[PDB]
Amino acid sequence: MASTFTSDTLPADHKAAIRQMKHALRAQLGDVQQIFNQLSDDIATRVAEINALKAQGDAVWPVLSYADIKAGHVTAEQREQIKRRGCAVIKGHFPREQALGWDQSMLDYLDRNRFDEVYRPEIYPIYWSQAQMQARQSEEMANAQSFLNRLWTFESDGKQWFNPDVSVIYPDRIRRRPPGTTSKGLGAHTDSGALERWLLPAYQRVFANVFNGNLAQYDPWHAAHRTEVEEYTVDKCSVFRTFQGWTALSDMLPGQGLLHVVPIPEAMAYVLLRPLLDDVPEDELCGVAPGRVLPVSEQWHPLLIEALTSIPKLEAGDSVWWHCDVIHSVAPVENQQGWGNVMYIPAAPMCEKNLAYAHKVKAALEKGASPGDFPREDYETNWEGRFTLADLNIHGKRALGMD
Repeated sequence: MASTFTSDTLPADHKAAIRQMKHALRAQLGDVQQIFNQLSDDIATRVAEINALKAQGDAVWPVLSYADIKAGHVTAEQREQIKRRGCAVIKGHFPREQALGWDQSMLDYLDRNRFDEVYRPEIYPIYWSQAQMQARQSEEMANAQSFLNRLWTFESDGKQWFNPDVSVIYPDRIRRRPPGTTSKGLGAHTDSGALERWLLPAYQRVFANVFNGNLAQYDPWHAAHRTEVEEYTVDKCSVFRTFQGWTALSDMLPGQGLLHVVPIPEAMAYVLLRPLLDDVPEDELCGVAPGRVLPVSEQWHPLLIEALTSIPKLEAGDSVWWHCDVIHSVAPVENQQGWGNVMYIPAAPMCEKNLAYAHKVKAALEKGASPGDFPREDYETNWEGRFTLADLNIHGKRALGMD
């Protein structure tokens, strides 16, 4: 059924593959419209909960204290909330002064190496500052990643899909937005693949209960086969992330062009079935295109867009997280008040796929070169004060697949 249209790599004729995919899946579903209507009603109950919370001024994003994570005192109710909303805010993951200190440390590292001489939001092509790497291999980050990964069912049918207690080092850039920044923001979308979610054999397995109409049996927290997903290479993320996330390096004020998410992890089911309805052109996938993130819009997903929810006010040191299937955006802002500085650090549990990238990460770290999933700029190759292999602690070594 799936073999008639699936492909482990980018199909030579994606439109033809899409057409066959639609024919095959519509046949399997039988009455996709009825299934979609029921799914819409179920998702609507969640949207209602979200609107009720907003009306009460109550928090929508689950909020947990790092203190509880560290002490191992997060309640079952709290864990349940994260599984229901697909996201979380970890308060005081790092002391506020530590987070602010890291931001200043990176700036001093840039000055020391005359960045301005060798090089309105802006992403820095820097990956190996001591602040960035120490944060990544910190006990605090390790504890949070373990906690988050364990919300997933990673063991099923006598097989462990990933090690929740060790996450690979996924070097990313730091973003800094000073007061006065004006940005159009980013439209709602999801990562971890677009067209792949329909054509990759691995995703057909992951979403088997979505595409066969047995939605009641689809669990967004089931890990099976997600570790086998390989994003297409078009003209790009090489790791499996359970959660995307970032740590605040500055306080983040309400309404100042902030991250928003649709706190309904199962919303992806609606996204996957939408292109199968009767008002979609044969060759189209509601905006999806090779080489671009999967877009979510009012045009195609009105029910989902209504649920977009901003992160609450944050203090530097807090971290925010969202399930890999969660729809997210960044609201526009004009003459931003306060700062908007963040450090991207996800949760990517060790597995065959992530170990392969870990080896590449280790090599880049040794040279100070830009990581594989990023542009080849290699600014830090001759920089001083850089974090090196000699600075790795035991957690960092495991996170790099080292002995």
